[PDB]
Amino acid sequence: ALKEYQVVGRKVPTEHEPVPKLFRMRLFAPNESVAKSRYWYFLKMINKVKKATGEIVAINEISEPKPLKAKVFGIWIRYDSRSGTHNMYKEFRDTTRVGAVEAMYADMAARHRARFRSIRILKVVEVEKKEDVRRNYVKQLLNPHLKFPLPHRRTKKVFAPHRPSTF
Amino acid sequence: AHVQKKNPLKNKAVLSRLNPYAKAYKANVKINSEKTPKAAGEKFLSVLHEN
Amino acid sequence: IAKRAEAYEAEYRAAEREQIELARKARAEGNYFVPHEPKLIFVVRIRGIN
Amino acid sequence: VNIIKKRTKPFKRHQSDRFKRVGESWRKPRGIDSCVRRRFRGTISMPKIGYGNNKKTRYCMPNGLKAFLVRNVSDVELLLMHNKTYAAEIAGNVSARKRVEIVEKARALGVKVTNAGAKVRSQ
Amino acid sequence: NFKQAANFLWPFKLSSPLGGWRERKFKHFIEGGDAGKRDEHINGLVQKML
Amino acid sequence: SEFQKVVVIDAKGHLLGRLASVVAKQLLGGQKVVVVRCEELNISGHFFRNKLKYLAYLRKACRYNPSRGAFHFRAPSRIFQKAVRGMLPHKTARGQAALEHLQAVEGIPPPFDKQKRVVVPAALRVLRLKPGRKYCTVGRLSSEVGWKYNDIVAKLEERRKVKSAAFYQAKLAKQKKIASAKEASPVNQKLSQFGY
Amino acid sequence: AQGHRLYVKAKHLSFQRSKHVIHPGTSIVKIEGCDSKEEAQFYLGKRVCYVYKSSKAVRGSKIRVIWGTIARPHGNSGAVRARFVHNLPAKTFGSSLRVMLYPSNI
Amino acid sequence: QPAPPAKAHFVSTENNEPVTLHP
RNA sequence: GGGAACUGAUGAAG
RNA sequence: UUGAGAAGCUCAGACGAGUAGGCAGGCGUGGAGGUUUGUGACGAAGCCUUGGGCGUGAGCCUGGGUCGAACAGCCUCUAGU
RNA sequence: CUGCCGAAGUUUCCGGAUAGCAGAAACUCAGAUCAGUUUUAUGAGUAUGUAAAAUGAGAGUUUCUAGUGGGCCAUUUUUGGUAAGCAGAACUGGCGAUGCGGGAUGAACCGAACGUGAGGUUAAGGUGCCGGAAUGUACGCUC
RNA sequence: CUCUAACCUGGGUAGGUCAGCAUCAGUUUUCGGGGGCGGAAAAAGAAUAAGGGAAGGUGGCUGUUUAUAGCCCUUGUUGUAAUACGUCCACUGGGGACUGAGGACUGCGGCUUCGUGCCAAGGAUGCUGACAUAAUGGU
Repeated sequence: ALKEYQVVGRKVPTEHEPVPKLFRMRLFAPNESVAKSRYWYFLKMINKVKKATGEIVAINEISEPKPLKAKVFGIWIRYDSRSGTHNMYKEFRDTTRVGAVEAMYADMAARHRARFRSIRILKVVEVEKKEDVRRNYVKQLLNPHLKFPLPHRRTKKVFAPHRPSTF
Repeated sequence: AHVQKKNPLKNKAVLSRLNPYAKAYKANVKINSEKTPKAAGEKFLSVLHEN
Repeated sequence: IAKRAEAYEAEYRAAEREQIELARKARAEGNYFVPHEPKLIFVVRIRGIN
Repeated sequence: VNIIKKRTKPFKRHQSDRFKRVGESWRKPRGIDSCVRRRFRGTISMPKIGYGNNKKTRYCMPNGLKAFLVRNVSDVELLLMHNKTYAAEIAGNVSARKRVEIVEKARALGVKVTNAGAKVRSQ
Repeated sequence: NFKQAANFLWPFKLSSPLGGWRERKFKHFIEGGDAGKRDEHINGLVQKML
Repeated sequence: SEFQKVVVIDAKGHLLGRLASVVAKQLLGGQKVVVVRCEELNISGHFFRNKLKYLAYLRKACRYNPSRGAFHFRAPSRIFQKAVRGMLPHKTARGQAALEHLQAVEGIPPPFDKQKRVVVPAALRVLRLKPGRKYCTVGRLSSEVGWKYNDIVAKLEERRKVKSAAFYQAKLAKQKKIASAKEASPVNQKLSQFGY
Repeated sequence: AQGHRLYVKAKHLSFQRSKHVIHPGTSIVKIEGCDSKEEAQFYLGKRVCYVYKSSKAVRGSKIRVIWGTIARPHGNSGAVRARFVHNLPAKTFGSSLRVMLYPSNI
Repeated sequence: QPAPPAKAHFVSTENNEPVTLHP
């Protein structure tokens, strides 16, 4: 599973710097020991505050306020390739930001075989307007007159007596 | 002496031999009631639901 | 021994009660709160002698 | 205490089943080329001190009484105070007359003679 | 006296964790597996061996 | 949930490598399996898919007394019997005793026409295969490699169906009498409250 | 013969084993109708047997029997792990057992 | 003798509001 | 244009 | 409470592959002194055994058959062990 | 026959040595006497060595005495190199003395170091059959 | 007189092996039950008052704003909410499995009932059943 964590932190204050700045991140992590490890990863590449200098101040979970409402998420990904160069924008349709990034990882694990550390997610925004959705298939599950038969049907205990209906 | 290693978690006699407090624990004290108040600041909820 | 135990048992709560309290203040205030750090650690081996 | 054995199959010197010159009494192999010495799995086992039996139920017959060679009529007399922990095994070369008098006296001492029936047909 | 008390107890010889470890054991805990710091999750590891 | 002393598995619509694995365990389980209509088994992949996978197996013979090489059997029954021969430890005493519990025949002989024909719901083609896929039929395949008995069995099986169809209407007309007699027994409708 | 059969039909499956090391002191038993390792907690403890028919007749009959009980569930498919007073012969793979319903707790 | 590690403390944010970054 | 038990003749037995 | 072969008895922990090598305790064979008020023509030693018993083991004790004059346990000495 | 301890396989000079590793006694000290270790401090141009904190553990002295100066690989620098390999110097380990689960069988790979057994739980690796264990659950791929 | 003792007369009474079942102790595994304590004092949600907005536009007339469907957003309220998740109970019902080493009392303890004694407390006892032209055990 996944659990989105709000993380903020700073460095140790010195006499030269009495008040360090505070930096907020909204990232995803299956537990909290990897959040406060990924947090020092992003902040080291951007703010150059090393792990031997900074400290962690607050970790909290962000449960989705409306998990019962369908939504569509536009997903900004910086992907670290074998050449280490990919900015990616991808849309997913589901209910929860926790659930989207799981599907984001899964698709990204198939077509582009991305690992854990090979991905640094950049920004996640609940895209709302229908004219901004830039994908054909996501658009088609959003027309009022949608319909389809069931796919992947299959309706122990081997040796069935009669033929399955499969209808 | 001490032929068997008795377990003071699963034996309820050696536990009282080692710990003379098992006659008063009250592990579950009702320190709250219906009147629990919400303590969620506005500026914390603003920095929570930011982005 | 129980007189020492009663002191200890109520103290474990009285330090667990305050980190319930001292976070209920800051989170309702907008303040932040680093905790009393781990000072004990417990190390369990994972690999053999080979 | 119920008697127990850590092993029941004796040890049998390696390849003492194939060759008739090599006897079945155990002899530890001496070559480091050996499969057995390095203790490869599948080969036969070895006598070690692990298979030592209980220090109280040792030397005991499956009944519980240890053995004792009585080779004359005053060797069963010592077993007068030890009739519930010793069985008077008669020695093999004792004549078939001196044997029939140990039995008639060991029976008075309540001592189990293990092979009292040899050479003794009763009428 | 924590030094004078940690030298009293023997090393805690534990069993293998009922339910197993994770999948592949000897990589760092923050990529799955279990090695290095576990923080509060060393709790739920001792509730398996013990 | 079957421990019959003998089971008959009608094989039309099944897959080869999945039925041969279901059967191979039930042979070692102690049952007595008969696989009828082995000729109408299916294999994933199009017609030429296994065709060169078996025309390759024909190119494989010994190079000493070539009447001692591999015996490439052409019957649809022995195609599947081969499939249950590598799945079993057929070099032990428990393999070659299991193989004589399996009787794999084509068509339906009369000793198994008049018995129940169970199917396996874990090996079927309409389940395990994506719709609109390429699949080949073994009995339609092995005919093109030498099994010269296609036109007879397709003729023979057609006669059995219409006879079995005639058997069915008499059986169907039988329970229509008891359909009336079931509700005609008045005790059914007021004492159906035991679920029945 | 339908006014009988106070047991449950089973089949001795195999010894306990790894790939190369087999452990004939504990068996594997597949009970009929037990298709989950949570539905096997009902047959834990029952006294199973293995009845067969020898040629030479002793004590006015020919049928002999090896008793034993059931100790553990085994896997995710409703098999169990039994234990017999005499270890079952290895030539009884795929035979039939009886799982007698006693000691019954239901 | 070792220099001890750090106990707890508040840190106010009235003059230092936590900014949100992106990787 | 290049590469490098085998076949006979009897034979018991479900 | 007797469990003093103080070379005995008893309590508790840890440990256990092993090459060259080092150390220790034992098993068995032929003769010698001492000992068993030692075994033996009612069958000694040997030998054979789909018999039983002990020891981790080298080995020992024994039932049955065979056989026909000698032989063993214990403490030491000795080696053509 | 069984049990206990148990190496080096490289030097340093000149086959002989010394040291080392393993050992036996005597005799030291319960201490800061140590430690294939980590801190903090001083310097030194993240690394370098030096001293007194953490952490563990009882350390030390000689005397007299066997075996041992083979190598096979794996580790990273590395200069000389080129069609292409490679050649060589140094570090670290394994194996030599080591059986066991996997890796289909294999010494150089993954786990793990061993008295005799019972019961549990795991590593590596696996759960369609051979083969003990999900034809499990989820999502995307492929003709 | 005491004692032992043959006979006649009477009553009660194994060790050997193998099966059970019970209350236990140790190790262990698998189902649950109850309640505290935590997070946005979980987020939801429901019910009920405001305001806002619109649609994948409903009734109405392609276009519109709850009507003859409703939807979303903000706040109030039912709230002094439930659940879930993470924990904790020296909280509790069961089910299976292997083990029974040791051998008067010494001790730590708890219940008592004030004499004590009892107890799941320094390692198992008890209640029965099969068997000697034998059930197990071997080779």
